[PDB]
Amino acid sequence: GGSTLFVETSLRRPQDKDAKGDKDGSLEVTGQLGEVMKESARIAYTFARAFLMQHAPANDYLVTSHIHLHVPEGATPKDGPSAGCTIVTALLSLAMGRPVRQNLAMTGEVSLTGKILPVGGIKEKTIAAKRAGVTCIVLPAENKKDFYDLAAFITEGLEVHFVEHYREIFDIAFPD
Amino acid sequence: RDRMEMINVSGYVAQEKLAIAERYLVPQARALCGLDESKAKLSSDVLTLLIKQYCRESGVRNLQKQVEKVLRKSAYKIVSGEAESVEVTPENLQDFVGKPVFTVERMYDVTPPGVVMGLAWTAMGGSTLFVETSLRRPQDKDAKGDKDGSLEVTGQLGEVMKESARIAYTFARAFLMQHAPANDYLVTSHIHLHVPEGATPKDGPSAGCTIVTALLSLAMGRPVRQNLAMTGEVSLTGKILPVGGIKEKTIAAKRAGVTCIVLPAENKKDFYDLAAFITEGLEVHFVEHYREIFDIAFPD
Amino acid sequence: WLTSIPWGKYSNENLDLARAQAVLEEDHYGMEDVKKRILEFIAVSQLRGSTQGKILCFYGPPGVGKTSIARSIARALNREYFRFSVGGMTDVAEIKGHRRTYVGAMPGKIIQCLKKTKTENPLILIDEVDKIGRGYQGDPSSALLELLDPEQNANFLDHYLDVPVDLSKVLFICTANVTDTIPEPL
Amino acid sequence: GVGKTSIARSIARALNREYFRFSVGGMTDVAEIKGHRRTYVGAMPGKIIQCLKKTKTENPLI
Amino acid sequence: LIDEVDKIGRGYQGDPSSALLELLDPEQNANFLDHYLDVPVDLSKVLFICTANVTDTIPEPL
Ligand SMILES: Nc1ncnc2c1ncn2[C@@H]1O[C@H](COP(=O)(O)OP(=O)(O)O)[C@@H](O)[C@H]1O
Ligand SMILES: Nc1ncnc2c1ncn2[C@@H]1O[C@H](COP(=O)(O)OP(=O)(O)O)[C@@H](O)[C@H]1O
Repeated sequence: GGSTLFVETSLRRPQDKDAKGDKDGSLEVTGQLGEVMKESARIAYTFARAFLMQHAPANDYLVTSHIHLHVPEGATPKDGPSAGCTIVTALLSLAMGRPVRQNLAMTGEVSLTGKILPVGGIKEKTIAAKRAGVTCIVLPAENKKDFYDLAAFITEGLEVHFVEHYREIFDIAFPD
Repeated sequence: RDRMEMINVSGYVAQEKLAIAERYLVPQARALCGLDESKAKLSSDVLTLLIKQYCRESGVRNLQKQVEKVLRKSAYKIVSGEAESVEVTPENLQDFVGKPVFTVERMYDVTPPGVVMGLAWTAMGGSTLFVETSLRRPQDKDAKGDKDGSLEVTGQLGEVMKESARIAYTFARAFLMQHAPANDYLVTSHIHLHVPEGATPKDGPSAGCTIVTALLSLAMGRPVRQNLAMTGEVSLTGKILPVGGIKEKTIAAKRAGVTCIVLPAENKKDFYDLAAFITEGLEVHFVEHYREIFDIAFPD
Repeated sequence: WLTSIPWGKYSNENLDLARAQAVLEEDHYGMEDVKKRILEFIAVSQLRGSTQGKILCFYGPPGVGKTSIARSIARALNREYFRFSVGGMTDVAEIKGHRRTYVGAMPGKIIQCLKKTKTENPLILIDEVDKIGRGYQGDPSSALLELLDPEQNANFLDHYLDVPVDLSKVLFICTANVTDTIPEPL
Repeated sequence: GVGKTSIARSIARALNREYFRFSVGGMTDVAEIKGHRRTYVGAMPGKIIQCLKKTKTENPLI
Repeated sequence: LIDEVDKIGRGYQGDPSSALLELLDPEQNANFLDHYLDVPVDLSKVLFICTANVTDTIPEPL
């Protein structure tokens, strides 16, 4: 069934080893990742750097910084890519050091550009989310119908947020 | 393989599937469930909406399951419900089968810079993959350093795909040098691109044209023309080579809503070999060299 | 073994929609989709005339009562009940029996189920199908498809009892917490 | 799901000969098509033998 | 009393775990039978005890 997993990102190397240094912030990953998961995380980090440059060129944190990330295992391989949005959000939060909005969860696949693809297993995910005591939930617009397929007595307290691009996800997570 | 002659079973047009079902499947299921036309009724529009939203594939089995389920639900509504005879409309289809399953499904309806549609003859029919290119490192690696713009690629790349990507990268570099020498974007830039799976390895090189188009679009930032498709292979000189599975790619394009498409002039007869109703609503563009495509993709 | 097989003998299926709905409601809570589907099958079978049987799976996490709802459906329908475990199995014989030649060779468990139920319209449950290993000497997935194929199953036979049997009325129920490891043809 | 099996069955009926399908997909053990050596406990012949026995004819459709 | 449940091998032509599970199954135990003896036997009233120094290695179905 469903589960909630705290994807974590930690800086495993000083941000400024050498100010003039131009070497990339090589990433590291855990979570017993199948290959497809590795390309998914690759894409997520690419889009993370892209979004940062679009929105924070002055910040080089995510650029020149070797960071590790752990995604807890257990998820079925088909659903493993659904952590792309979560990975992007965690990387951004580490970059700007702004903690995510509390009781806020998400799950989805990013097309390297921020546009979100739908994911399956929404119902059990929502069940666990409620059992996780999370109020605001972010989901793809496409999966919206599947959410509406659910009965009312489940949805109470769920401040759903239906999106198709990450910019909306960024703004919701980072109201500022 | 060489011991027999291989005959292709392309697929079925939405109209073709409509006709087959309303002549072959729907009666078959009705007989299986024991229903009659009087009691059990279906209109063309409801089945067309089912085909467009509840189902999307080159195959028909999913349509078979959908029709079977709705017919069984109608049999329930007659045996138990108050309707002696069922009349089926798109209004009632929501209750019968549920909410629409498939939207347009087109990932991008605007094709921002660096992402381009492309037809691939997958094993299970065709596919419209959005080949995507991206800048993995800022072009200002060094105001004086002219380090090579090493490229990155993902999507479970086989050796032949890797060579296709490399040759396309080199040809795009040369083409930009010739057309816009002042631009070093593709010269000094660490770029990444992705190729979605599905294309059979023999048909994989057909995405070289899409690759070069996406690379140029990323280089100069103008998005490719909307509702435009392309696919082909380059021989390092911009010469466009023929491919196979053209009919399936055309079917997918039609389903994809793309109205403009470019094919090799060599496969021109094959496209002309298809039924007229298949090629309705699309304007083809037969080419042999990449230069034309540029203007086609970049008329302005 | 052969004589014990119920030949043309079918349990008197319960064809009353209201009582079946009440029984299912008082047997379990929720599963409105499952109740709707099973009652739809009941309605079509009533309309269809002769009793029939198709195959479906209850896919979901454990502790959900899939076996419990299977028992509820079996009792409500008036048909017999039986369950079968296939997870991690590697000997197709348990499906296709033995050759009948070796002394004490047993037939497939489906034949045993028919012998126990005494009817050709029982309810059969297959569980943890996703957990099959299909290792050496096995590949029962082919045997599973043979048993399940709506057209071939009518002539299904085991190695022990070479003669075929009809399975157009049996109701096979599969269960698995995941829909990926299960084979695509199945 | 484009009727390849369906067209095969239609051809079988048209020619009046019998229809049979073999699932070679994902098959590597040639024994399945060449049977066993007849010595192993409960050995079986190649699936072609079973197909011919079932069809009862020497000119079916394969 | 079953001793060293955790030490099973579960090897070629072995796999007693299936035999254990069927023996201890609360419903199938009532009609358990073996190869030599072709008769079911009830075991609902029999009491089963098991020993194993560790639990992780114990197979999940057991
Ligand atoms: N909605 C429900 N109503 C009644 N019992 C339930 C319900 N959900 C779960 N159960 C109980 O949970 C138990 C789990 O049965 P089990 O064989 O594990 O099914 P599954 O494999 O689906 O978990 C059942 O005995 C059943 O009584
Ligand atoms: N032109 C057609 N007319 C009627 N049915 C068709 C047609 N094409 C495909 N089908 C459906 O496809 C199914 C069989 O397809 P099949 O031969 O298995 O194709 P494939 O071998 O590609 O899977 C049948 O149930 C049939 O109803």
